[PDB]
Amino acid sequence: GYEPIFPVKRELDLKKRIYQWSDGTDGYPPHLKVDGNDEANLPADERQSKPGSARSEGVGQIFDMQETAFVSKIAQAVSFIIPKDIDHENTPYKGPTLADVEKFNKAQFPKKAADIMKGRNIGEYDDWYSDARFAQQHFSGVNPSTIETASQDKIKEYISEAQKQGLDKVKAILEDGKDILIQDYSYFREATGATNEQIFQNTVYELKGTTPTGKTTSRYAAASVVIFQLHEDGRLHPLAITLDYKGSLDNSITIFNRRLSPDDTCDIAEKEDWPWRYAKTVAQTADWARHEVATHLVDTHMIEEAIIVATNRIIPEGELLYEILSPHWFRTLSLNAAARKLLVPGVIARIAGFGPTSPSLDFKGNNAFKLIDWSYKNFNFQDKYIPNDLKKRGFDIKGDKSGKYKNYPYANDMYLLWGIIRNFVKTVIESQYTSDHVVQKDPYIGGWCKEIQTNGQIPTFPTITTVEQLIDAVTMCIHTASPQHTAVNYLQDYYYSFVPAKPPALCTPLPQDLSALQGYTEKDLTAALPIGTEDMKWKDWLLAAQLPELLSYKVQQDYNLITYAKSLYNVNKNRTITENTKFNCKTIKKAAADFYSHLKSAGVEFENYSKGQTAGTVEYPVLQPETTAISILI
Ligand SMILES: [Fe+2]
Repeated sequence: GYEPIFPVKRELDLKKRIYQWSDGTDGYPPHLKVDGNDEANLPADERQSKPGSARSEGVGQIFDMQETAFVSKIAQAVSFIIPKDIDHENTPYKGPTLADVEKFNKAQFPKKAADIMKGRNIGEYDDWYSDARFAQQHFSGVNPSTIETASQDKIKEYISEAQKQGLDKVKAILEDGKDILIQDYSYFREATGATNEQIFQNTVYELKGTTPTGKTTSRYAAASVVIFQLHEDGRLHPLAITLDYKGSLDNSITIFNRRLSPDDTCDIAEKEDWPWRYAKTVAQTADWARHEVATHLVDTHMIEEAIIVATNRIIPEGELLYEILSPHWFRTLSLNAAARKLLVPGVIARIAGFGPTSPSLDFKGNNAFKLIDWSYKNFNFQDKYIPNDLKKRGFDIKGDKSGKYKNYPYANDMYLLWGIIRNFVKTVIESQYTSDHVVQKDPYIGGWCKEIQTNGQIPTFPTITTVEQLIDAVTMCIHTASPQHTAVNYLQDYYYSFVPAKPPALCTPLPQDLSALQGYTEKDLTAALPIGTEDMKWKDWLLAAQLPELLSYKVQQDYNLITYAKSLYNVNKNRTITENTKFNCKTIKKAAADFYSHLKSAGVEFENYSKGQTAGTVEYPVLQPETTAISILI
């Protein structure tokens, strides 16, 4: 005789040993436990191998050999006097003026530059500073998913502050209030637990090895609020920027646009309106933060890693849920390990203006980690289902025929792309989940929900009772891993390579009051940017510029959403679902024929939604299925 072997119980026991949760002492939300976040402490198959290797060896190479070496060289360089290696007679930060920097930038456009825009950045447009091209980023930039209808209380607040400054023209627009949109970063204070008297400051220290020399520099951030009007023709126009929101507008400092329609022209040109150009640069730091922390890192990288852990712990390999979800995980785990190790500490905490210091010792007391922590807690899995997302933020893509969202290619593209995926999920899911009863009698789904709700710390994940709830939930997992991440990741090089367009943080403190702001000149906007060889600003530009170069490297064809729709070949797991005779392989091949046929179709509609934008608007080519990654693999 022997010991009785339970195949499933044995498998899920070995998984709960390999895929353990982190305990939260490292300062991050719940993730895969990896001692010191080292490569060799990962599951054998989830760690990087040489390129061109058998999938068994590993996941190949996540980042560019040479690009990683550079970013590390930079983040390690901790003396304020730039190394001899990096030093050049001509660099993109040297300046000293904006003009000099803009001139260098355009010389560096080719003809690597191996992103989807091929080395072009928003600097190609001579009016990158403009209200049109600023405001458009909230719809077609790197963070197009946060913009929202203003509450009646935020409108009534700006009516009060406008009538206090004595601008009856703006008061009228807001008091009527047709299509008043908001971009609210005021939550940054409550997320870090900073009071309204306190101000965001990252004191960077100069080091010789480990020993600090007493010399420091400072980067500053702001809890900015931006109020827009969306016009009937589809153009988004910014009306007012609050620099740093502190409880009420009375206590904050709020500049209004001198141009109240996008067609307006004033005696002070946009290019020469330094008070407004500054106010825009401040809010471009607030969006940089919300993007790299909330929208990019939390709401895709870390939420998906929780799904990967919970699913590996609860649902056995060869189960249908495992075979539809697992393709969308390739490289994600080893990627996030490198992020917790190198990118968030060395780079994000360094170049952001939350602080309190760089370097740090305890990251638990570091406001960038308090923000990551807060964004993860305040994520809502069901409210970020595209149909729910759009309805909640006040965008009726479905029902509007006025061409008012013509310049919102994200919302147009996703509303379609969501349905295409959900259509593929429904057809495969209903292949075995024939009623609410089969879901309720399922061994793993109730425990899978509970695992993610509790251990994963995503209480907003549904208690799956019905086939509709299961389908939306599997969809949200694939949406998050593939298109939603592709959207917010693959345009980074374009909107960040030209730092002054969207800088990580300010290099000078905010003005004392509105009077001081109103007297701002070019010298004040140039001082606030990482321009010059002084104050270790070389480091701030090089990181701001090379981190996007590192992350924006264009997905190889094999790791595409459309190559999977074609073959259903799971790169991650090195098997194909329709070679598993257990499942209805005739239905799944049909679901994939339709999926692949829907993605070819969708590519033409995405192209058309980009071309349908207001003349001269920047293209939105990011959700092209050929350019959409199967998974969060960079
Ligand atoms: Fe990413």
